[PDB]
This record gives sequence, structure tokens and C-alpha cells, in this order.
Amino acid sequence: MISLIAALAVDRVIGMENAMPWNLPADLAWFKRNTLNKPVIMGRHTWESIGRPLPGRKNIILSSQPGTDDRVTWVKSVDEAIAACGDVPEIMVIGGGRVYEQFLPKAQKLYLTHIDAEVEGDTHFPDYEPDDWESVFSEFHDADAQNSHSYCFEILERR
Ligand SMILES: NC(=O)c1ccc[n+]([C@@H]2O[C@H](COP(=O)([O-])OP(=O)(O)OC[C@H]3O[C@@H](n4cnc5c(N)ncnc54)[C@H](OP(=O)(O)O)[C@@H]3O)[C@@H](O)[C@H]2O)c1
Ligand SMILES: Nc1nc(=O)c2nc(CNc3ccc(C(=O)N[C@@H](CCC(=O)O)C(=O)O)cc3)cnc2[nH]1
Ligand SMILES: [Mn+2]
Ligand SMILES: [Mn+2]
Ligand SMILES: [Mn+2]
Repeated sequence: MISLIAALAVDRVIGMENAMPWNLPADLAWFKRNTLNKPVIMGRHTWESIGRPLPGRKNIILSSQPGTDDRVTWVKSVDEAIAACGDVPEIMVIGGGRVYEQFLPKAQKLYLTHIDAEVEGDTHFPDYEPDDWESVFSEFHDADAQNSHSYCFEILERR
């Protein structure tokens, strides 16, 4: 099973200038809980944005060019990325935009955080047909002293 996890601001913005400009600790905690002990697939730009291996997870990086760090696994195509995960119950795809586009048709589940923030960005989450997806979990949170925007965690499953 392939799942995508992402945090989206208004208008499906996911990034700007290879960064995420907001800071929502509660959402990073949700990201860690849902990815720990699973393989994570990311594109090269997202690898450079994170800047280090994510502990407790098999880190698989898509790039057309040879890898430059043996702490992670480098692959050259979608099919190779999936194969490098082995026989696990759930593969997590952690972006970015180009990678989400390629894995969306293959995904059975989306873990989405909707953030009530207006962000200029240059990267968007793919348009997804709403009729294909059933919302199985949602949880709304108001802003607090640690999280400066309201946010909604949602899990969707392909019908
Ligand atoms: N809000 C969120 O949830 C979230 C999550 C993740 C990322 N982001 C943001 O998203 C942005 C990065 O997204 P992005 O769309 O620019 O880049 P990306 O999807 O992270 O990476 C694209 C790169 O991945 C490689 N790639 C992708 N598909 C491939 C394939 N089929 N075969 C081989 N290599 C492949 C290529 O690397 P080469 O050029 O080396 O071939 C390509 O240039 C940043 O702003 C980041 O902060 C946000
Ligand atoms: N919901 C969601 N939020 C995100 O921030 C997110 N980020 C990415 C890609 N970028 C990043 C950037 C930083 C870390 C990070 O530092 N993670 C730590 C945080 C643990 C914690 O804060 O409790 C980790 O161990 O996962 C992960 C992914 C992909 N999907 C996402 N999905
Ligand atoms: Mn092939
Ligand atoms: Mn197998
Ligand atoms: Mn806001």
C-alpha cells in the first residue's frame, strides 16, 4: 500500500523557494508518528530541504543522477523506489510536488494537514479528484501558543 503525507496551506501551497515557511510543531509531531518505522520516499529537492536523514525510517531518494550520501538509498525511477521498500504494509511518500504527482495514481491513502495560512508559494500539491476519496478521519485544532495557525488533520482513503 502506498500513502502520501503532506501539509497544505491555502490553495494547496506546499512550499516556497525549497522551504516550508511556517512552523507548526503539532503537525511535525503528526508527521513523525505516521511515518516512524516505515520507508519514506522523497524527491531530491525535498531531501535537500530536510538536510539530513530522518531517523527511524528507511530514507529513499529519487534522483536521475548518482547519489552523494550513503546514509540513504538512491533510486532512479518510481518502480525502483517501490521495489527498494521491500514487502512492507505501508510505504510513505513525503513529496515534493513532482513526486506527489507521480505517486498519486498509485496511492490508496492520503494523510493531509490543512493549514489555515495564506502562503505565497511556488509548489503545489496535485489537484486530486474529490469523488475518488472518502474522508475516514478528521480532527480540527485551533491555534495555540505553540502553533500559530489553525489546522485540520485528515485521512482519506481511495473509494
Ligand atoms: N508541505 C509539505 O508537505 C511538503 C512536503 C514535501 C516537500 N515540500 C516542499 O516541496 C518543495 C520541493 O518539491 P519539488 O516539486 O520542487 O521537488 P521534489 O518533488 O522534492 O524533487 C524533484 C526531484 O526529484 C527527482 N525525481 C522526481 N521524480 C523522479 C523520477 N521519476 N525519477 C528520477 N528522479 C526523479 C528529480 O531529481 P534530479 O533533478 O536529481 O533528477 C527531481 O528534480 C520544497 O519547497 C519543499 O519544502 C513540502
Ligand atoms: N503533515 C506534514 N507536515 C510536514 O511538515 C511534512 N513535511 C514533509 C517534508 N519535510 C520535512 C521537514 C522536516 C521534518 C522533520 O524535522 N521531522 C521530524 C520532526 C519530529 C517532531 O517534530 O516531533 C521527524 O523526526 O519526523 C520532516 C519532514 C513531508 N510531509 C509532511 N507532512
Ligand atoms: Mn522502468
Ligand atoms: Mn515483494
Ligand atoms: Mn492563519
